[PDB]
Amino acid sequence: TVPIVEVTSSFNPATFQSLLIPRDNRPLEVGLLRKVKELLAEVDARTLARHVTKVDCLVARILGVTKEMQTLMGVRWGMELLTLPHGRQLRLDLLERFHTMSIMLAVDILGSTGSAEERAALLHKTIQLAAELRGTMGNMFSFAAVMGALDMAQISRLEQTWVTLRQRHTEGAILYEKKLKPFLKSLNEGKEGPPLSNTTFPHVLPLITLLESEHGVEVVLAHLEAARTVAHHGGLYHTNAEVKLQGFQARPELLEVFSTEFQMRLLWGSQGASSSQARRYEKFDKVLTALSHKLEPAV
Amino acid sequence: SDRQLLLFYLEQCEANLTTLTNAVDAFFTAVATNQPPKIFVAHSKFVILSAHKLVFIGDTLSRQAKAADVRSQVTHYSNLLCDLLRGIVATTKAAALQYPSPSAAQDMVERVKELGHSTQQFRRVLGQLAAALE
Repeated sequence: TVPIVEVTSSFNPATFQSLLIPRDNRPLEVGLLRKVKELLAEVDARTLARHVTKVDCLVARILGVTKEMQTLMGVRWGMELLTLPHGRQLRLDLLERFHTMSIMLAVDILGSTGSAEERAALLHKTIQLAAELRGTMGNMFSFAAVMGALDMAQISRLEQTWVTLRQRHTEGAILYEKKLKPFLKSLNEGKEGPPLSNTTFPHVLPLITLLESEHGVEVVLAHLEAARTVAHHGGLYHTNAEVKLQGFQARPELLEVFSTEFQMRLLWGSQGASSSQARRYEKFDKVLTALSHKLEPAV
Repeated sequence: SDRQLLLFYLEQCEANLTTLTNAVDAFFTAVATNQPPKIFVAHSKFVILSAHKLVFIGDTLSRQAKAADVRSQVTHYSNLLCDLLRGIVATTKAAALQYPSPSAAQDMVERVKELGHSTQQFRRVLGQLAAALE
């Protein structure tokens, strides 16, 4: 009776409709890739950050949570829900969101075919997005999804792009190598995380990856104990997030871009977006490495 | 509706108690066949993982629950499980560090053994509560 157990994913690509995504779309339609690149480009890294954080928090049930939602969950906050055994579907949804986002960001980058020099500038802006997510937004979720993009083999081998990032965007490149990267390495090794007082979406990827099935017995217990602080703090993250976004003036199209359903359809097309995640992900890993090689050949 | 809750989570606990019983079983065999830390440490992780699912359940119950007797009970058991899980990690470390050490292994084994006892008593107290509620 009382609380329920979500058995089906809360994302349904096949039923998503919009002006951007028409009924029977093809995967990676050029016009749409172009619009998405345009939409991302139109706006600075900070507003990019504000936008994803909003959506991130809605999906994770940090924001937009009714009492009727709470009753069905059995708990007040999605943060709490994802430690519980029935939080399984949430955990899986956040995992689709995470990797699918990283793909989106990576594709925009490999879609920047003008020159290593334009690409570097786009790479520099992706890093600015990750720095903003981490610092301004205190959103560890998309912060790590963005770093995830910057670290795919297919992106990190763009040597021309990285060298030129080092030449033209020297502050950026250092920030990435010397600040962001090693911060993320800590978070994942269960070391001290971000000040709870600026946090809006805590680091929960190690946890949800564990509970779905690398680490050593000691950090494993470190992520689990930490997750109790997290679950106990669902009301703090909601607060922070609501205060950090009071006065937020969202651009609809931008929200669409940062929506997982929009991404699944964009990336895999209707039909394709319904295939399994393993298959969707397998096939794209190849699509990336090919773009990457066309852009900067290995030979 | 504490009773609604207790029944729901008691049922949740119960679904995962099978996997825990299996993890613990696997742990004990590895130890009995004298497997190296590479192995039994792995099995420890699995045992600590499954059992932590219960700590989380207990925490939720410590938050929802309207009856204060029920909050006192489940806070206790959740806290007490986490201590055991630390004990398991410590004594497991010691087992590896001193491998091979029949006695260090026994300390590790006793801690898992108590874990089984406490999760049992915990499920039992969850049931005894939900029944006090009629």
